[PDB]
Amino acid sequence: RICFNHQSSQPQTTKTCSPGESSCYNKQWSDFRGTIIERGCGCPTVKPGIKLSCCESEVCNN
Repeated sequence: RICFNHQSSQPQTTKTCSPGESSCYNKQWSDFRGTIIERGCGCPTVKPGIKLSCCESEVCNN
């Protein structure tokens, strides 16, 4: 599995996930700084007030 791992609108970067990892994630939240979009490997645990979208296909978390 290969996922995008860049933040919000910075230039696109990818990451090779560790063996057996099948998902990619896209997290989104706002803080005092702005609207943040985090991307990477896996499907992390759902935490209050943060939007989480998980997908299982190559570079699916744009």
